[PDB]
Amino acid sequence: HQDPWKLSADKPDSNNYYGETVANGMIGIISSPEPLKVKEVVLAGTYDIYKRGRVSSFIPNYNLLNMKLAFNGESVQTYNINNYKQELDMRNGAFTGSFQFKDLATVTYSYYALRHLPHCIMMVVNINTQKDTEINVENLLETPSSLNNQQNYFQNITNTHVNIPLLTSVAFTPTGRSKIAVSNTFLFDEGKKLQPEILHRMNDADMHAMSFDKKIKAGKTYSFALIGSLISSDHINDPYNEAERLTIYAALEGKSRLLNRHMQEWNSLWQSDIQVEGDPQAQQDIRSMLYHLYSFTRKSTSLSPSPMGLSGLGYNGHVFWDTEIWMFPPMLLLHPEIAKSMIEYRYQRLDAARKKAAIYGYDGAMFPWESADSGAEETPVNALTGAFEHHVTGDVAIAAWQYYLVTGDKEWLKEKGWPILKATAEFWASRVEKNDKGEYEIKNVVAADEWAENIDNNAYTNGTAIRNLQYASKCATVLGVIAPKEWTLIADKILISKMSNGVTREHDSYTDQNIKQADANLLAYPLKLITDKEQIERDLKYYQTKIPQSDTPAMTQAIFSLLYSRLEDSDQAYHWFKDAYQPNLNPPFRVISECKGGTNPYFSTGAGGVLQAVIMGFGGLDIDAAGGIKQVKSVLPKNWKKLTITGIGIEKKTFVLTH
Amino acid sequence: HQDPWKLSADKPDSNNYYGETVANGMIGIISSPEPLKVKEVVLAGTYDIYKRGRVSSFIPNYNLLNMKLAFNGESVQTYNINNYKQELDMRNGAFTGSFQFKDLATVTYSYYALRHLPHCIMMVVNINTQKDTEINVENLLETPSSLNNQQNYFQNITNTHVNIPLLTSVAFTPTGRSKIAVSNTFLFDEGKKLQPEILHRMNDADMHAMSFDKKIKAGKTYSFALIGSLISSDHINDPYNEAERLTIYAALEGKSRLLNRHMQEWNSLWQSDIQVEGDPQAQQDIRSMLYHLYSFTRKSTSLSPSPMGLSGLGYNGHVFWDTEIWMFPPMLLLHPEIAKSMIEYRYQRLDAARKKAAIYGYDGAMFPWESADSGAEETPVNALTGAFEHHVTGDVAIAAWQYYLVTGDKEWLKEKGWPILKATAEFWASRVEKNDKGEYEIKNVVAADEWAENIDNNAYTNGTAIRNLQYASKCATVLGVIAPKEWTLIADKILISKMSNGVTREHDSYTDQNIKQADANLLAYPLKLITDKEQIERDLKYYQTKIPQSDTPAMTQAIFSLLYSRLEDSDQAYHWFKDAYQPNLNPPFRVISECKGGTNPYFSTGAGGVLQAVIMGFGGLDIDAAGGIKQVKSVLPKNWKKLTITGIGIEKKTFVLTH
Ligand SMILES: OC[C@H]1O[C@H](OC[C@H]2O[C@@H](O)[C@H](O)[C@@H](O)[C@@H]2O)[C@H](O)[C@@H](O)[C@@H]1O
Ligand SMILES: OC[C@H]1O[C@H](OC[C@H]2O[C@@H](O)[C@H](O)[C@@H](O)[C@@H]2O)[C@H](O)[C@@H](O)[C@@H]1O
Repeated sequence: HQDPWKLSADKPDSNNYYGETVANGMIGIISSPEPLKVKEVVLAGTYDIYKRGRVSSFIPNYNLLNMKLAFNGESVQTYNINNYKQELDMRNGAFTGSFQFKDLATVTYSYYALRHLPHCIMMVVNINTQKDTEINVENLLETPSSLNNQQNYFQNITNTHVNIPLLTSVAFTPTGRSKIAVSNTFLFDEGKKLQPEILHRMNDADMHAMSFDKKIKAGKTYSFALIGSLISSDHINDPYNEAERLTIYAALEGKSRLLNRHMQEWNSLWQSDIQVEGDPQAQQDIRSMLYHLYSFTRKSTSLSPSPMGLSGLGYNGHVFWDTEIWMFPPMLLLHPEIAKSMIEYRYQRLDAARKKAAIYGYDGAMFPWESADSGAEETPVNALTGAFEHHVTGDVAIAAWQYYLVTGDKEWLKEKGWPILKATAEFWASRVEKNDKGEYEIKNVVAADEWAENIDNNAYTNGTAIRNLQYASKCATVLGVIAPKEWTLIADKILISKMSNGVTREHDSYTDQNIKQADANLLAYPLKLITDKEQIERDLKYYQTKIPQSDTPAMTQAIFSLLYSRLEDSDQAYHWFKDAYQPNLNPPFRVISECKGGTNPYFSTGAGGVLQAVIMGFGGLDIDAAGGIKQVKSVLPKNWKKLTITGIGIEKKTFVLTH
Repeated sequence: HQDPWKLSADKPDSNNYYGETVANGMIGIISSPEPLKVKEVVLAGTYDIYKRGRVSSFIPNYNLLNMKLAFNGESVQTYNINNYKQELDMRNGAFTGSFQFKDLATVTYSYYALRHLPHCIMMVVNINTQKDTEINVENLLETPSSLNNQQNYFQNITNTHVNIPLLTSVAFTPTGRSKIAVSNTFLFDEGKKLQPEILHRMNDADMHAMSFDKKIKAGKTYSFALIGSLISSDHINDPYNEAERLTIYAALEGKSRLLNRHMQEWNSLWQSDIQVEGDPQAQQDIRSMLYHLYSFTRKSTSLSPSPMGLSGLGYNGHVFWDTEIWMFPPMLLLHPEIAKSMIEYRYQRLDAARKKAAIYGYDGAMFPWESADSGAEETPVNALTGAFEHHVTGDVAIAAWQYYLVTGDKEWLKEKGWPILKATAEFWASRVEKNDKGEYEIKNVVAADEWAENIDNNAYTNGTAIRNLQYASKCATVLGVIAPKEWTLIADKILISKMSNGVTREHDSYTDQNIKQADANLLAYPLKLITDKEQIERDLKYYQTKIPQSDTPAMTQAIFSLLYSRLEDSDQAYHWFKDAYQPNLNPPFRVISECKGGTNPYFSTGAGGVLQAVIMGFGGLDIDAAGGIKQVKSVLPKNWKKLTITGIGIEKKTFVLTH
């Protein structure tokens, strides 16, 4: 079960099953233990009021691939199939199931979120017969209870060469904010005269279906595909006509062309890769972490991943600093154009951040704790993070500057980076208060350690303000512009304190409390305000005892690991690398939950930090404060014989580490 | 677990659990295996387009009892309770759960669909603690995905003596056809000054909650109740205000008064009962059947039960001949005022039946195959029973005449019976076709055996037409009005044909096909057109093996039982009695599914049938064609020592049978 490219499950157990996702950064499809079904489908960029939090959310969408298959009268179910297996090929995001039906046929089905066509999905079904049999195939378009005012359509698009049957639905998100259209068709190899007639049934208020029968003789293979397109008014003004147009298009491109395009784009993604010799389980795990970040992001866009990417409704689909600090750094090293999309998401919401700042009495741009379509604040109001966790504004500025450092694109710095850095720094200049002693303070925040609420001088928050003001000043110099001299004066006197045991104090009320996740330790990495190895070690040893086993998210141990690799302590780095995700795993695909023993995968934020422990920690790779990627001292786990990181930085460098 | 009054389950197993229902003929609440939750709630009379069949349906409603209980911050879960038991007390429809929380406290909760107040529910909670502790109690009002455009309110109703905190939700059925209001409050014993402060949270789009803490001292019992009122625009013009009014009212009546009234009404229902000696399983099973009918009906109304009563969304809540022929006859004998509501339902829908006949080119009234709010046809269009299964009209007439036979109420005959009998006979007079031989045919129907579709001269349909015409004529005689002599001429010449072996032919195309359910046999009972014992017997011998084991509903073997009891064949009567329901049971409460090994309880139609096998078969009780209840020869199961039937007919007779 440790193939380095594939995740395998024999005989799915529906009582203990967490499905895996295929996605193209726009549509995610989460697997079902049941054959020829999907559990959930999510469309990026489509938000409406729905359940959790009383604020916008991703919306469960059409399970557009759901199919029912019958042989010689008899419905294929979990209960009457044998040798059933599922597999995720991470090389191309193919999810495959396969089974035997009695004495009649082997069935294999593979589905894909087509990597070049953001709104298109394809399933390919192969029937190999051991006896003569007749199949009945049905594709169902059930309108999920999250949508309303559905309409169920069917038509034939024809010319002399083709008969393309379209099963279409149109419906609305709960408040009517977004109109969703889905349109499906079957592709056959045999051509218009010989293809099965397609029947259409509309027997329920919330479900219609298209269906056909086909006689297959013993010893033959019969194939067909299902193509579906899924789009909304958030993506295009006329989703109904756009859905049908895209499914027509894809049908006339055909399976072969579509898959070849899919494959070419996946191949390009895997040109940046991490290879580990001597530890197959690590190898597979790290490939799964890469796979998920590649599936949940998309070059050449303004999309940014939620903490759970497209694996479901985790955190409502909202964007957090989980992007900037956790998922963004490994992507920026491996595929900068992905990082470009993530920061583009913020650039386009700068005006919304300006608006927040004005509503809360500050200058500049105040990015929201949680962000969705507009870029306004979308945190549930019962969570004090929304009003008071303010580091996110500095987190956005850090990643913007980092983009510049790694790409050296001064054209992007002038047009997009500087507007961000300038406005965020104007926010911090307005956010601080000078005291009698000439120090600057930032009072009344929720810490990165979110258990500490309405406290003063949070170490991490204070550190991001310092960085934000310093990077905006560095950027003004790059661009030949005059920065407010106040920005450096402030950065230099923002308070960061130590306790009497010589440990960095997390906040002004901090003595010895348990903490939710890493905060003071983040000044060592990523912020690198603390670079004295003794201080790093003092702070590690103190805080590593303060994280409880329960209810603490995977935004911690990866950092411990990373700093221990930078201090060249192999055993401890490897201990914290495993502890970061292994306690969080869900069967049968080793997906990652947010917290230890949790049941809410897939926490791509978690994957993002572990990838940093691997690349920046074991690989010793580092964004150089002066430009590009450098390599610092590192160690490997004892049992890893070789680590190979490919496609790094704009020179696409390969790094090989050994003992 | 064979208490004759109580159904009981130890340690509910959620992987194999079919909940039991409490109901007052208006609201039904179906149990959850989870402590202090309910699975589903259904309000009678509220219909909208929703899922199955693309036609009107009962809607899942607010799970208004749902409660969360914590002890010093620790919520109750499966893994921290023990000695968890559930019980349904059939004497008063009380559903009770009980459990122990760790070794700290014991908890019981009993809930009720209050019998006298159709729109009000009550749950009483009792907590006995060993040590000092603090409880947190939350009542959650989650808007189900079946409803839309919800609003979540909370307010305090006060005077010098009380503070009634109301948690209210108002929402709409899928098309906006019905507006639903729910309003809950907590009742305390301790009085306004000492009662807990109630907090309100609205943290989700689709859920709000009211909560309180309370300190309980070591060795003391703390008791509180939750009252809920659930009502719609189908029942009142202003449900929002009526729901709050009703809960205020119930709150100031108080628990004690509310339960006393409930008990009195249940006590009356059980004045008609069936007692079996020598077979405890039978006794419990039969009580369960009576309980479900009593719970799923209501005297002094125009309500009629669906095939699944208020147990869920079975057959979309629609009314079928399952009332008139299956549920109605035991209710007529035991509690005629329940039968009076069932036929009232048809009386107030006579104009819609006249409209149906006109639209399908017939005279008089043509009752729909499936009925709901208006009395128009509600059968899903994909089912040819809607257009072609016409015997329903004669089934309505039969029940209307029986009502008169049993009660002797000639004032009702004039006002309500005769309108029905006259219009329904006018239908049949227009529905027959005379042939060259002077016989009357009824062509192109779906048979009671619904596997026979678009066939001629169905036995059961033809018999219901004869009976309809005869009984209309007799009604005319009683009332002194002139009936068409054609009714009698047509009745006496409607075709009922024999095969060469002398067996009643099901329809003109019938030879030896398997059949879905009893049809020719129904001519013996209930119609009594076949009285000759050798004919009854030859029809039984031919047809009894024609019903397959699978996918055949519980509308067959109860009739075989009854007929064998009338033929004085104890072994066969008892064989069919058990076969009618025991292969259809689901755990842990022995609820009845529609079919053998099915999974869609509670099929109240199948219970009605069995209750006829017991009352009319084993008890020998019969509606006398001349008026009243008579008794014919019968036999008991060998192992039954005594069968006692109480509350029969308008004189409330007790029948006792022994070997
Ligand atoms: O989506 C809202 C909010 O959810 C998570 O936080 C909930 C509360 O958790 C506690 O740990 C913390 O003490 C509070 O400050 C939080 O409101 C999430 O961690 C948070 O980032 C989200 O905004
Ligand atoms: O509510 C619709 C319909 O449901 C059930 O019938 C479905 C089909 O069942 C077959 O067995 C039969 O041959 C057909 O005539 C039916 O349409 C139900 O039995 C029926 O009464 C309902 O009207």
